[PDB]
Amino acid sequence: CSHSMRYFYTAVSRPGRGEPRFIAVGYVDDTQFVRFDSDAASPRGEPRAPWVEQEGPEYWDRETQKYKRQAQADRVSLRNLRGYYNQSEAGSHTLQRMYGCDLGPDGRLLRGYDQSAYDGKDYIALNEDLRSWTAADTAAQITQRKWEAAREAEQWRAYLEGTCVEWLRRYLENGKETLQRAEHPKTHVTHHPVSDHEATLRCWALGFYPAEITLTWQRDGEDQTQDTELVETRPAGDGTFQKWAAVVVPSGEEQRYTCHVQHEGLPEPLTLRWEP
Amino acid sequence: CSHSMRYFYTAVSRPGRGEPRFIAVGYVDDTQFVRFDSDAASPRGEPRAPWVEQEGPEYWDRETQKYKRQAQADRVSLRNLRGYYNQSEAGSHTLQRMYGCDLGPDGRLLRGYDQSAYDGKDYIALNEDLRSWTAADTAAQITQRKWEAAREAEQWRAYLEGTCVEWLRRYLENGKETLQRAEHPKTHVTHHPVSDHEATLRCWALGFYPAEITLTWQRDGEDQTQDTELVETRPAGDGTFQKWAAVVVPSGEEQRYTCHVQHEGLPEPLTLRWEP
Amino acid sequence: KAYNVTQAF
Amino acid sequence: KAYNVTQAF
Amino acid sequence: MIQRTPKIQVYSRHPAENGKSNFLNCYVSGFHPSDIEVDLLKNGERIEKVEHSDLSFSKDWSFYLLYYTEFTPTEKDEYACRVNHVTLSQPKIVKWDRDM
Amino acid sequence: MIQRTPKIQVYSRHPAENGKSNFLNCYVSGFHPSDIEVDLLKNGERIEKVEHSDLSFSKDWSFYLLYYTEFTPTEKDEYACRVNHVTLSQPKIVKWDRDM
Repeated sequence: CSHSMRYFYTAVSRPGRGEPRFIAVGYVDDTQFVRFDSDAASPRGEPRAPWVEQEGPEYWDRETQKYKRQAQADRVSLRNLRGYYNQSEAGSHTLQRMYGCDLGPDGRLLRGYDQSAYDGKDYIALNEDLRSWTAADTAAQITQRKWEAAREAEQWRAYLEGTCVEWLRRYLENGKETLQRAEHPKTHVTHHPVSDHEATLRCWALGFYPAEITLTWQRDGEDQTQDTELVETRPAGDGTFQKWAAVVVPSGEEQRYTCHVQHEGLPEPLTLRWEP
Repeated sequence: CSHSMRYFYTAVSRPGRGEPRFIAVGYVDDTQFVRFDSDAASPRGEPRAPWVEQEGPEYWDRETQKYKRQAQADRVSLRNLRGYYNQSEAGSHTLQRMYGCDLGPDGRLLRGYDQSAYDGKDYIALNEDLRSWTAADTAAQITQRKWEAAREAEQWRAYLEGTCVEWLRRYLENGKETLQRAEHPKTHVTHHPVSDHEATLRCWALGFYPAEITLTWQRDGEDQTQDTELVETRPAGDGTFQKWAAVVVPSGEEQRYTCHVQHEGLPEPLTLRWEP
Repeated sequence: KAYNVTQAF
Repeated sequence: KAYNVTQAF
Repeated sequence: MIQRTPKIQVYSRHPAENGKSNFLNCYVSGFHPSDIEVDLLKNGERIEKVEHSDLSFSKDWSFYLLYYTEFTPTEKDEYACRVNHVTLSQPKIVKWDRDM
Repeated sequence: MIQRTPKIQVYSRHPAENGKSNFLNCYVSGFHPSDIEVDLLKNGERIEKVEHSDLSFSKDWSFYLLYYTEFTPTEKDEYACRVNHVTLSQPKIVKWDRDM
């Protein structure tokens, strides 16, 4: 139903060791389609999904030119930011920007993003109305005043409501086989004796797309949370994701425990037990 | 069903500014019952819940003596840790320990904890079998070798299987009115125009205990996750907790959205809508 | 399709 | 009821 | 060495109604190291005799504290929380919003 | 300035079966700043020609990377991931366990 196109820019200064590195990656939902790395042997915008490989050399040359200009712009930004904070010339600093457009459950523009962090902390963000800004401190209000004179929110509203959703829809169509067909999790439950009277039950979800998923444990149909561990959802490397949830249980009560799986690719939520 | 007694120790060195500060707090489930602060005007183990206020002066003098001895022990530990890492004399460092006993859904010992962090990172932890250790690095293996010679896991197994569960059960009985009677959330939904065609729905849960809760949004009974925000569960200050979940929606579709609340104090999960 | 070069901070 | 003074690290 | 900046939430113990006594809360969490400065502000000015919870921490070892004071909200009195920490170049102010 | 230590997960792309080709993964996430050293180990020794994903980050601004290499698991070959970062005093090794 809902879909997103999201870009992630990272600029890292390294004084005395060259000019700042700039890396850009772009995604549709949880699938990467483009990268650019100023430190690459031959920096260029590069396809990372098959459904942008037919865009043509003109498209890719234009994305490459944008990234090269963007890297120099982020370098200027890093110099300006160091000045705002009266920071020394020798320290390394990080500038991150995330932006993009979220289509809602109707396939129309629901939310646009344009937010930035400096050295890992919120710096300035375009608000959901796409007309106002949240600035974190006095340095960010310097940036905000410059952007307001440029009608920055207006330009970003234009991109977010136009180019961003237009090309997101194009990518979604060209790759609809892999972007608009959720892949359900493949599940199983494992068992490990912990002691002479307790055991671990681990509920697995593999091979699913998109990454969003919920795994929970129940006992006699009652939620079990105090002694349940969840690992962070992790990429399998083939475009799908993995997760598991483990609970420690008194030995002999395993058959009373149920794992509950919710995922977009399932018709209804899934209930699982251990099969000895 | 399940219950825990958990202790949280923090020792912070401050070279050139006195000896390290030691703070201990103890909880049953999400309710604090004791504190000790070596920096307090008159350091003493102090009651923080009414259901330990009738333990008597002998009990409180003994807890106070343990904390004073524990503070000096953590100071020794901080000196040993600085040596293991060849760290300078002038830097400040943090030693954290969390330990305690979890009763399972049958009210028997299900898991014991005894884990520690140095400067915010895992250092050494007693494994779930209460017989083996996970050490993070070579410094932590020095600690592990000392503890193994002391039969540390055996002593901790003794406390965790005996004193810890014994006194947890006593506290649970003495305060059963407030510790064993889950308080359901009080809920409501608010509405805020974001733009001339979008609005925010915010689903509120207030006044609930224990802190564990789940809030989710649905549209036509279908999960909405991409554009939903959740704040961290937060203490109200009276022993109860608060949380909310917000979703941005196309204006006119609000009545199609449902907030779903799961909490121990509810007989069944709760379904909510906005009422205009 | 990326934004067409942002303003500096 | 707290643990009865731990070993040093 | 870990350095994590605090998350900040400013809110009331009960839904705010003008003229009804309440408590104003500032919850700071997820930070490391433990030293932190928190003040509650009434109309930009520091409130005295603010109390706070005892230093505790979460499963991921990050610290949290609750700062609180009794107050009776009015139509026009503005409240905020001001936080400083080693991760912050200047004190961070979060304004109280009745529906957050 | 933020400093967060990486979370590390070592795992296979598919459930491991002896003699069946697979991929060995090391997922590092939640760290800041971005410089990080990751190696996959076979029987304690560094695997060459390991590839990795392009640097990206999560909503909370912390970075993540996937390192991976093709391998055919056997009964006795041991695998691990070794990570260094400014937050780590020594390289951190996480061993591959087939059911984690």
